[PDB]
Amino acid sequence: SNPIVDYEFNQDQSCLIVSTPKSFDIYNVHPLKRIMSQEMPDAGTIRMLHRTNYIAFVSTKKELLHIWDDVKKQDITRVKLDAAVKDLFLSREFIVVSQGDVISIFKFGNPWNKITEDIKFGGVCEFANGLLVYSNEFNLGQIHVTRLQTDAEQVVGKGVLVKAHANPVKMVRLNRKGDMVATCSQDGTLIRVFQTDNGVLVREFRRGLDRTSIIDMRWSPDGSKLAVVSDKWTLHVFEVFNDAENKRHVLKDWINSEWSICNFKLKVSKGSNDCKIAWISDTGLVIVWPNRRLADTFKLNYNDDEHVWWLQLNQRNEIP
Repeated sequence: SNPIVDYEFNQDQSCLIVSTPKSFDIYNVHPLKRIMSQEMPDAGTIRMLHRTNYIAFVSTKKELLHIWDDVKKQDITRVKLDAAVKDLFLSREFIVVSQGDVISIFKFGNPWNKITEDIKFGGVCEFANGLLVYSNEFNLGQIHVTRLQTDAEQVVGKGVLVKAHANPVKMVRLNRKGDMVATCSQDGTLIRVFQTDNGVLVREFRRGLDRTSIIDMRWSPDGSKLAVVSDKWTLHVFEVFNDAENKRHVLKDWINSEWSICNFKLKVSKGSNDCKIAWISDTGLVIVWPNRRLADTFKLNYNDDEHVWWLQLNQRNEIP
């Protein structure tokens, strides 16, 4: 009876937090079990802070941003917002809000204030592990990557400008450590990976020949693989780094991929038009479908002798 308003994973992929109109619930991703539920009216886009007791959500009733403490069951703070919220991120340090044409940054903890002038952008942004990445406001195929320095004069700060694509950037995904950015355009024809230190192109992958729009991308826990889903509705897995190159070994002849090592064609009802991807393990995956309130579990298999990979769908589970 309860539709899903918004849904997201906590930073490490261990939990799924969803808001319905009547409430918001937190589920354990795998195996899938409801950890808790809380009655809330009109909760909007909603986010989680790790496994901690703090939860952010945007009131669909008002312009408010609620910072909710689950221990004492109250709002520690409410934050006035000037526009609609496109995106939201939490760290034990900062609160990052994408509202309308701008990105606002707030201190996490008293006095919950705005610690830098709003950053104007082109609609696309991501914040993970102290690292901010956002579309440029004028050229939409260009991204800015910058560390947020909490202790410095001068929390801005510095920054690198990468021209990621010709067409405007569709989406952006940081890996866990934060040293790599997966990058996407409206074309969805090809995926790029940049080093966040210098913004240099690390790798380029080809998803397909035809243009499609890309729903989600997520990095494997160990940072070796990247999962991508298109609206053509096939799951792709790319190997960005094999074992040796990931562990930073010396490569005997380095001086001398481009395609997925895996596909799975997903069967999608006419209804569900968006989803999100999580890595259960180095070899596991889960796709979450809001419309169906459904979670599909995928197994990534490797044939040792032929050095080939294949995807398997193990399970499907309603939320509820």
